[PDB]
Amino acid sequence: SQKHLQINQTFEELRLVTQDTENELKKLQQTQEYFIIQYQESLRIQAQFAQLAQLSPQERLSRETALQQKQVSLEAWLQREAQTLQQYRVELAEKHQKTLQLLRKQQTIILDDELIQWKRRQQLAGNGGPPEGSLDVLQSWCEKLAEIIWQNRQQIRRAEHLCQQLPIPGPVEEMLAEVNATITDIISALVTSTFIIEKQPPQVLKTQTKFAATVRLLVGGKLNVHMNPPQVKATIISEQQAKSLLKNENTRNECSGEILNNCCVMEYHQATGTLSAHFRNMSLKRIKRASVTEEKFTVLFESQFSVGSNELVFQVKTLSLPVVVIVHGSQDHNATATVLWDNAFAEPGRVPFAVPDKVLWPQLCEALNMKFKAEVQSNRGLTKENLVFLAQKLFNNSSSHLEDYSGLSVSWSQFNRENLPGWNYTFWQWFDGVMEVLKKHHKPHWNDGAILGFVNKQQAHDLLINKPDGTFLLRFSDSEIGGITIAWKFDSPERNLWNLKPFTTRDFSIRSLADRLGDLSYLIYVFPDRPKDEVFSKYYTPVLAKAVDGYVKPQI
Repeated sequence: SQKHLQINQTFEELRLVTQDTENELKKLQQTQEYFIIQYQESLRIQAQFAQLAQLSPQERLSRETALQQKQVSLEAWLQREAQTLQQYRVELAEKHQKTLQLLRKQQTIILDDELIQWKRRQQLAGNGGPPEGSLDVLQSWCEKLAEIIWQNRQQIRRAEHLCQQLPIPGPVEEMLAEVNATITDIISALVTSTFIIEKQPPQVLKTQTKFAATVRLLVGGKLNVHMNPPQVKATIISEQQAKSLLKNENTRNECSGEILNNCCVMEYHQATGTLSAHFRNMSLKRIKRASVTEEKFTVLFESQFSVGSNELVFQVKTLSLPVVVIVHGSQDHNATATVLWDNAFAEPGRVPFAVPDKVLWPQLCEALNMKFKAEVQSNRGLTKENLVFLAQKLFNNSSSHLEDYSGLSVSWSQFNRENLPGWNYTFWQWFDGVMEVLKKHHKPHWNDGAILGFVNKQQAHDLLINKPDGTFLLRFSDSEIGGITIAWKFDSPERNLWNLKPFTTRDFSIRSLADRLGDLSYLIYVFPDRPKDEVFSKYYTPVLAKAVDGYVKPQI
């Protein structure tokens, strides 16, 4: 990538300029150390002048004349060397300022762009999107960031020790203070921003259920944090508790529940360079409340460690993605809508768990399609026709062009609070019910194209009207949540177009969809013309004989 080629090129130039100032600070220390030896030679002349002055002025003229000439020329050398020493100091501080300003630009490319890109990619992965990918390139860049910032911090601290050994008043003191303020900002932003969650806890979290999380410190190895790995503490915080924690109005260490097995020491893995805390056996013992399915929480991960020096301790805190705590698993369906809306429509740099009330229809389409393919585990997602059917259902409109629904808005209540115009359910309750019946039993049938699904009673009437007798299609029931209805054509004296009574998961548990279809002889061709046995025969149950009937070896 061109962006990735630029980041690596900038690290190579930051590596060079850190060595340029390293070689200059060694020269500066040598110039100062040599200057100090010559200043003591200046003191030796005065000691020799007083030792000669006590004696008579006979042969004293010869010795005290050459000494005067020596003293005068040494004092001129010292006066020019002091200017050189000040010049080198200003030039070193100028180079340090130049490398730290380039460093700030590189730190902002990786921490405010590339890391945000990854965190967002991980947030959508909670909704069924593409995997966020490994933290390997981000760790190899943060290690280089820690390597360069620490080298420059050590160089400026050696430079200050030279200044305290031989102080020269001037602009250097303000430059050194300005450079010191810059490295503490770069060190805090790097440290506080690289304590991240690699593996998020389940966003629909049930009480008394084991769960896992993984927290990584990207600058672990390169800042000697792994010398004595810190203890990380998982604590469940509410939405209001997270607003105050981030707006510094935390006051006391607040919490809204108990997490069993919440203390974990970080583990350094050699031949990877990763410092991570794997919480594998966490469990939510209790939860504090004040609907349940709309109530958001977060897993707060706190740690405290000293970087390099003993007197440089950071208190890191990272918030997990919003978590909805359910108590009976029946609430899993309504909680999923809160998580889906949050993951999909969260704005960057937001106040804890602030989502938009209204969203545009194509935005909701992207989220629904993403979740759908992930639940039914199929590459066959929602086609342009499937999306039009959902818009027709949601907005109560008869338009068959997706472009017409582009500028329409869907509020959160229109999605999962208000029931559909003439129904006892919400749009999400219907869509999620379709995903629930497809995922529970019909994952292969959906992938095979056997279930048309997103077609209404009148649309299916007009698809089959002029087809041969026995043509049928599987459709989603409008009256029964999570129901599949067969629509078939068969010329008869009363009606020619029919709709069979819907089946739900309970029915499918007693007899599979294929077994049910195989019994009905008036179902001959699956729409538009594929013979029934070609589509479903692989799924028919072979009648196995029993041992109680008297069969020693398995028989069909």
